[PDB]
Amino acid sequence: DMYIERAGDITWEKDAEVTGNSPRLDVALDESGDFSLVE
Amino acid sequence: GETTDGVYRVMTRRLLGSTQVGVGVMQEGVFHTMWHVTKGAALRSGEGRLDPYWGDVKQDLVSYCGPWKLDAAWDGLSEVQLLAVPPGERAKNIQTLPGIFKTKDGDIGAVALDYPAGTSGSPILDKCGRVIGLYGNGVVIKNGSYVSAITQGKRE
Ligand SMILES: O=C(Nc1ccc2c(c1)CNC2)c1cc(Cl)ccc1-n1cncn1
Repeated sequence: DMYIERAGDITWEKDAEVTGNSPRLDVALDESGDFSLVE
Repeated sequence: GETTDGVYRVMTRRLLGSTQVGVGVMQEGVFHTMWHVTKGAALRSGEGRLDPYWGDVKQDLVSYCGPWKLDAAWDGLSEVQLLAVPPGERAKNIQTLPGIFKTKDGDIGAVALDYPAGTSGSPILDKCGRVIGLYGNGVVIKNGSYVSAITQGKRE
């Protein structure tokens, strides 16, 4: 049996660690909700 | 039980110890998470019980106690914040500019941040604090890293 525990408020935080890139990927989504790369 | 708005960890005692299987958002008395986290199973909140209300395997989303309430959308150009809630670790905001998943049915935003599978359901936010989608469903690029889609439901 699964359960839930509070982890915090949903708020935007200024001065947060800015990381990560913005790639443009060609993808397909199947009937099982799984993404895949198209090339 | 506890229905206060906020981000929650989805835990299980089925495996060894207590294992975090995912994360979810509580908003307007409805718990929102990804389908692959719970598989549509009932959840527990202290003594209370949360029953599934709506779900879909293709969208990879499920709502508890009521219909999906999250309807904010990415604007196509601004930076967003992933409010990542990792297993055994404190909730943490990571600002990023999302990329694009191009599909046969249109374009979806995509955050390129790598987190453990138990982080699935962590909400992606806009500058107003509104939940624009959930992190946890995407693809594994040539690098071995994970790039998640910004998965958003539909508000009836
Ligand atoms: O497993 C993940 N996501 C997922 C799992 C099962 C299903 C779906 C998505 C949608 N249809 C069922 C995952 C999630 C995160 Cl946050 C980081 C990595 C991840 N992965 C690593 N390998 C592969 N996915």
